[PDB]
Amino acid sequence: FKLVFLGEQSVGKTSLITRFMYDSFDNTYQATIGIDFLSKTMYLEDRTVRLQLWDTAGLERFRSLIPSYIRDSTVAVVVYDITNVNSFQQTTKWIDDVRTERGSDVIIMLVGNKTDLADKRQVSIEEGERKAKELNVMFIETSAKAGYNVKQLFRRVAAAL
Amino acid sequence: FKLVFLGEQSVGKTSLITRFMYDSFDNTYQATIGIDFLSKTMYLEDRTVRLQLWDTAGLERFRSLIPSYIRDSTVAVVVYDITNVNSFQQTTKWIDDVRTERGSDVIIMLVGNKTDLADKRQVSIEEGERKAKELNVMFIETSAKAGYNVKQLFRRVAAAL
Amino acid sequence: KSADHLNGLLRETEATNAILMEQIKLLKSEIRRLERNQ
Amino acid sequence: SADHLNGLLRETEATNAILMEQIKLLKSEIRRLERNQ
Ligand SMILES: Nc1nc2c(ncn2[C@@H]2O[C@H](COP(=O)(O)OP(=O)(O)OP(=O)(O)O)[C@@H](O)[C@H]2O)c(=O)[nH]1
Ligand SMILES: Nc1nc2c(ncn2[C@@H]2O[C@H](COP(=O)(O)OP(=O)(O)OP(=O)(O)O)[C@@H](O)[C@H]2O)c(=O)[nH]1
Ligand SMILES: [Mg+2]
Ligand SMILES: [Mg+2]
Repeated sequence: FKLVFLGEQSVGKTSLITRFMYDSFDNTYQATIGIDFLSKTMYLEDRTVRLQLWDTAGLERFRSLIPSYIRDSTVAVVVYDITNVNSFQQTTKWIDDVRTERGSDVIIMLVGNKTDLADKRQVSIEEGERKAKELNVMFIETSAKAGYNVKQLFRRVAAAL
Repeated sequence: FKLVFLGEQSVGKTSLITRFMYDSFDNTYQATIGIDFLSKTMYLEDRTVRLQLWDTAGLERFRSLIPSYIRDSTVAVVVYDITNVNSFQQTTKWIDDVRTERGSDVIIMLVGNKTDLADKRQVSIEEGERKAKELNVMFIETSAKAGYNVKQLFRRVAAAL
Repeated sequence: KSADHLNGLLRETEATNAILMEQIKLLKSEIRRLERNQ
Repeated sequence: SADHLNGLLRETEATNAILMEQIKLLKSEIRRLERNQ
């Protein structure tokens, strides 16, 4: 059972995976190179599930590999930064790329990360909820720093398999 | 059926594999980084065989991986340069490293490369033949540039499986 | 009858095996690239 | 013959392991070069 994390640079893809796998957080930013791999059989929701996690690079040099993995993964998590308008606009790109490899044969989740920065917010919740229904995919806002809705995220994905 | 090429820097490991896989040769030197992988289907003596080839780095930074692969490979080719005395002395190192991972449960071949440079020779054939019997391993001199004894090499290794 | 799930799964371990070597090649040339502009 | 499927699968997973190890080493080597830039 495979998942792939897509999105612009420094939105919090690497961070959301850490908050989930190890329940930790690091303020120090490190750009993901290539495609890191993490796996944990999280016995999620009154039953057992094995999850493969592919952490893609928001970095532009290391994107050639991505399409090949989208084709291999049964689920896609598209992440944006609510304090960054561009990273939100670009979520259209990443969903297009996914529709191209799997069409409707895929589960997709839009994620508005960094809710703990509500002060510096540029994207509203309505714009996010609207866009999600627009492209017919699930939606949820999270904070990897605060641990908010990070478990909720994976729990909802396992409930749609 | 797996093989691993060990030896000092620029002895001709990468070159011996090329002369065999593609029957070509390149004068331009490129240091092997990490562990390149090549595989090709050789039909020998009434049945078609399969060879995995691990090209290790003579480079010192990229050696941490080596031990893990020696453990995985059923055959080891230790290569030295006959116009370089040091690279010949160091073949003792590489055989020790192999005995450590597999003891006598491994086929080992010592190789004296660059015979086309007989003018600039520093190591004699006797020193090589002597050392081989000394450490109880096979021996053969070759030239990757000239194509000399390169097929002979792999043919003798397949005959000891 | 279970000698069946052994194939579909083996081919997945070989599929993931393929993409690994692809990423490895890309990384290696990236290293060679950085070393040149040194 | 459902036997040779295991010994071989574990080999494809053994080779799979060492690949990811080499990948990690390469990535940090990249990060290292970028620092001394
Ligand atoms: N305040 C706040 N900061 C966050 C949050 N999530 C991530 N960050 C920070 O934002 C930066 C995001 O870095 P990454 O987690 O690597 O994000 P990324 O999308 O994987 O970036 P790449 O790996 O280059 O593609 C890091 O410095 C984090 O510390 C969050 O929920 N709240
Ligand atoms: N004259 C002559 N030159 C050779 C021969 N074999 C290799 N060379 C040259 O010697 C150098 C050896 O380079 P490599 O083949 O990469 O040797 P290596 O052991 O793999 O070095 P690393 O990959 O860094 O570990 C190259 O420049 C070759 O062109 C040979 O048989 N005769
Ligand atoms: Mg990332
Ligand atoms: Mg080499």
